[PDB]
Amino acid sequence: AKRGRKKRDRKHSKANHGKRPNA
Amino acid sequence: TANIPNKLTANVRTRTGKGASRQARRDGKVPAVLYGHGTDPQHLELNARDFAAVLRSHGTNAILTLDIEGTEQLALTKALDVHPIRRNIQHADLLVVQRGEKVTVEVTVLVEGDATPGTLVTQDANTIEIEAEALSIPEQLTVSVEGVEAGTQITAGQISLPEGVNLISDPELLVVNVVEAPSAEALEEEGA
Amino acid sequence: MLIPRKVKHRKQHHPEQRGIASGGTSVSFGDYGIQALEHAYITNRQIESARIAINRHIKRGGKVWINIFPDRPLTKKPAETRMGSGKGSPEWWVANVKPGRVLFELSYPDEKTARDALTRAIHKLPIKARIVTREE
Amino acid sequence: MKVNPSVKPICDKCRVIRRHGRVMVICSDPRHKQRQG
Amino acid sequence: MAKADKATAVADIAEQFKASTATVVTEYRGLTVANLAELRRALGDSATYTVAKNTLVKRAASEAGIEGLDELFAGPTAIAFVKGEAVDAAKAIKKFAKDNKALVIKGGYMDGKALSVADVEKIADL
Amino acid sequence: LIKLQIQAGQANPAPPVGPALGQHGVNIMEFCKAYNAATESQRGNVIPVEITVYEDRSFTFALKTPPAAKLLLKAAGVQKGSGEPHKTKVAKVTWDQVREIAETKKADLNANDIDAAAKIIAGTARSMGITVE
Amino acid sequence: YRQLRLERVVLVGVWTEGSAADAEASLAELAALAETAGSEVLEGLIQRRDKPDPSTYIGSGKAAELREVVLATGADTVICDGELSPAQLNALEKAVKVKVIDRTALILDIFAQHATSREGKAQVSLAQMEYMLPRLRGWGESMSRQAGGRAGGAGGGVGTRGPGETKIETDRRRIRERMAKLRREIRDMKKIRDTQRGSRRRSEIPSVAIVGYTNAGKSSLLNALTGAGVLVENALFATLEPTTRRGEFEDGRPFVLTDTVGFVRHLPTQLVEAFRSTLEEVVDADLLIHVVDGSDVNPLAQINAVRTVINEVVAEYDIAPPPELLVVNKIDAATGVGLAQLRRALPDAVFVSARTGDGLDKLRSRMGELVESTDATVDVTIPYDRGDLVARVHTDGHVDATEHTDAGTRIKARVPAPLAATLREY
RNA sequence: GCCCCUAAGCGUGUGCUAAGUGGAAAAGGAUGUGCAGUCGCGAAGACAACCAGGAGGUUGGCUUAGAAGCAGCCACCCUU
Ligand SMILES: Nc1nc2c(ncn2[C@@H]2O[C@H](COP(=O)(O)OP(=O)(O)CP(=O)(O)O)[C@@H](O)[C@H]2O)c(=O)[nH]1
Repeated sequence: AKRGRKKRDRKHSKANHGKRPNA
Repeated sequence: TANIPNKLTANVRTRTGKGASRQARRDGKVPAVLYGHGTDPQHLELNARDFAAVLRSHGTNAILTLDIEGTEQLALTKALDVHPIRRNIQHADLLVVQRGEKVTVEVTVLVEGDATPGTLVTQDANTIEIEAEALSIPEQLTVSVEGVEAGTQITAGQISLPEGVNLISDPELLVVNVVEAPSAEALEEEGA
Repeated sequence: MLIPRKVKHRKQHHPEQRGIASGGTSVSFGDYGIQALEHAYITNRQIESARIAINRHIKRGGKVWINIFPDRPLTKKPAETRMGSGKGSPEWWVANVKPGRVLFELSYPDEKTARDALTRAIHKLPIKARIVTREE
Repeated sequence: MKVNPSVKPICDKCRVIRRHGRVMVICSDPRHKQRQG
Repeated sequence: MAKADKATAVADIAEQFKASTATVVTEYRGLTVANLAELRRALGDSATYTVAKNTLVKRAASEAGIEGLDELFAGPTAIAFVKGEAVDAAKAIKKFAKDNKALVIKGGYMDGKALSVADVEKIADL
Repeated sequence: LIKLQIQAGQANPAPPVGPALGQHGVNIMEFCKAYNAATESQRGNVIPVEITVYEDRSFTFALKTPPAAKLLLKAAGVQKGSGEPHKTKVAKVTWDQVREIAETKKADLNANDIDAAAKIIAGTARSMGITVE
Repeated sequence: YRQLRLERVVLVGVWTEGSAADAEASLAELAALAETAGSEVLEGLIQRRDKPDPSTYIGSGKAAELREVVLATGADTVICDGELSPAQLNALEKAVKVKVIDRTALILDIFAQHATSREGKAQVSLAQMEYMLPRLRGWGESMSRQAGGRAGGAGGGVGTRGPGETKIETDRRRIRERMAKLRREIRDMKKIRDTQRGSRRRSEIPSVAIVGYTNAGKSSLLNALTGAGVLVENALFATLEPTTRRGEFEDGRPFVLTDTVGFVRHLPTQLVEAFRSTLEEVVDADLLIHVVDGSDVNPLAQINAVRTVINEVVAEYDIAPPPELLVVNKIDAATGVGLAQLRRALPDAVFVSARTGDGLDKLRSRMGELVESTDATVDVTIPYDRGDLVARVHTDGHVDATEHTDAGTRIKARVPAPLAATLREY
């Protein structure tokens, strides 16, 4: 389950501010 | 029992609140109030390391001469606010007292001997309410279970009190009862 | 295991775990305690396993106090069923714990084996813990 | 060796050491040679 | 180390310097007790085989004030007593320089002054 | 060099003393001659023997004696004891030969010290509970 | 493994053959087994049918009689003292309208709870699973109304319907497959037993074992005859794994004494398959200890049933059956005045009581007697320069060490081949 | 966001990291390395070192093939 973890651990960037859509 | 008031200092606090108290506790201070019969609601700022140095050595009922903007006032530590998981000190009540006054406190009691070695000794309540003079408040009243058979109740009448100290709580509540020591069958048959 | 004799409401909501424990946060009966540091749904069998793991290491002496009681049931919808048509039957019995809440208490003479037995108890619980005493 | 994620001393004759990035137990009795990874 | 108990003991051990006039100084080299039990039990009549391991023969002798010597720490130095029985324990341990063979002659406290080795043998005779 | 605390009423009856005569390249019963001529002529109140052969094949003893714990084994009473420490009393000892409690051996294992009597008043005594009253 | 609630049971059983007393004897084990699983037993009806019915085990009307009794006592269960097919136990369910779960299922389940070691758990799931393979359509809820089908079969083209197989096949394949993984897993565990018994294999030692049906003792005889305290619960199947301890008589060779699981009558031929541990032992022994209770109505019965299982073992492994000693226990505390009968014609009817009353003196002295031949005997002249001749001469297992002299030692003892060996120089 | 791709800082001052940590993760294991107090000894030269020190009645019991300081263990009031 690498793909879901990499897709929803992208919200921890400074340009997303802790939140992303569908994650 | 005649002890010496622990010298200290405490400046009066400018601004009260939640954020101001948190900012004060972020700098090494402890907030406090100094109510009592003198009618001095005094919003103070103690120091944490000195206050814990007084507390963890001279008991919890520690008399404090304290310099509040240039005046030494004797004050007894009434109640404390300790955080349950950080175990620091978050507040302090300092009841203003003067000498000669009989005041009521709650001291902790301890045990001395071992037992008879075939029994288990269990504390029940390690607090005793007593009425003593302000510069006479004792600490760590000692109870002795030394070669004492099981079936024993040491209630709150058999404690020996020092000079001038009267009781408050009745002499019918248990302090140390000594029950006969169980075995492995009584450990497996108690709690299932 | 430890089960209640009867309960008023058989199917209940999940007990919300938020905030710090405002009652229990001191050692009251015994000499050494186990103070929780995280939230958990500590169940029936975990309490039984920790009590067994204490009594295996203190063989004959001292009391042991279980301060918490599992009386909050959790249900479980049965096997391979789609989602719908009723809350399931009550399966698990759970006690709710918060940080600070002292779980187990122990009196024993030997101070080394007391902390040994309490670490043996701590290793069966689903959270982190501590060995606090009845003094400061 | 008995390699597993939890090395710790067994007897009163063995030490732990940190060597080449791995933490390992070394003993005079060679049954107790453990290393982590 | 703690100077309280050690100083108040060994300063009086070296204050027995001030009361007496003769104690003999030997060397300890370590053996069984089972071969030194006969030594201290038989020919130490009222005397000792004490270490003073390398400890306090010059610093804790200032209450005597007659410490006009340097070699009180030099090598190992013993404190066997011949105050009451002068020639007895002295030559009774000097025979263990041919029996025990784990000591030599150093010399020591005779009359409070520093005597030569040849003449302390001459007065251990005379 | 093997010492002992085995029983002392022996005339080569058993594997303890018989093979002790029959070891190390000596005569068969020449130490047995002197042993049953001297020691158990003094009725044999417990006597160990440490092997101190010279080149001329001889080794002599003293009046060997248990310490102040089990002096009663030599002097007064029964030949028994217990097995745990600090246990029940078995017999009692008076104070006649209590300057003779030290008249057997005043040694230590190490190089450390002396006065095995002031040792023996509580050293090798609390291991069983054999008493002096 | 399944765990719910009962405690309300009405037991039933066809008396196809056997004496009257013999018949209710079976129903009785069922009571003890039922209670050993912990459930109150209410009534209990037995019929006399020369052979069961292919639809309802007991009958048609008898099923009707049971229907009312289940409404009377409200018993939530019914257990049948026999092995019953999937069909019979499904029809009898619409009749009485309650649990109609047979005996083999009681025993298989007791083994689930009472068994601890991981190995023991695995063998159980095999059994329970092999018992549930032949019951899938019957538990046909997964196929209950699985009529959602009717898939078109134009075929020779798109169907996109994936099932390229019937659902029963696909489902059967899964249970059969899991059963196969476990099968290889269990056979591997064999190497762990063998390796945990390498020391005993080598250094040949004696090896008495204790066979016997359940509740006959066995683990009482061991806890007393040697030392040690193993579960000695008064219930059924209290030992679900073999134990071994050391002990000896004059011949200190270990007389290693093993304790085993219990052989009830009519094994469920399932969980027992994997209970090979007890049987691996029976094969590799120097004696057996059939323990039988005198507090039993007819002791001779269990003697034969148990002996039968021992029969099959010797048959497969082609072995000369080991010497076997049958020791009666529960005597003395003998809740049995029918004691004399056995004594009239029973070998070694020692009044072993194992509890108070001992009785173990004669057995111990008569135990080493049947064990396999010793093989050490020797008399020699040892020089005084021993210090070594003691090799094991005195310090050995059975080394006699029973003769002496002044000259070294005219020892006259016994010595094994690898110990004093040939070294001894007369 | 500012070394080059790629516009703008291989920016300035004080510290940390040796893991490419930075640039995924748990119960738990652990002689990493900075900080801050505490506790005895505490630049007495304590501590480490070269080292005399080797069967005290030391083959004790509980017992004896011996119970060969020493299968096991329930105690170290012990001293030039
Ligand atoms: N009254 C009495 N009971 C005895 C005596 N000897 C043994 N028992 C009974 O036998 C039981 C012990 O044997 P047990 O451990 O049950 O044998 P087991 O075969 O291992 C039981 P399992 O079926 O689990 O293997 C005890 O419950 C005890 O009541 C006796 O002399 N008198």
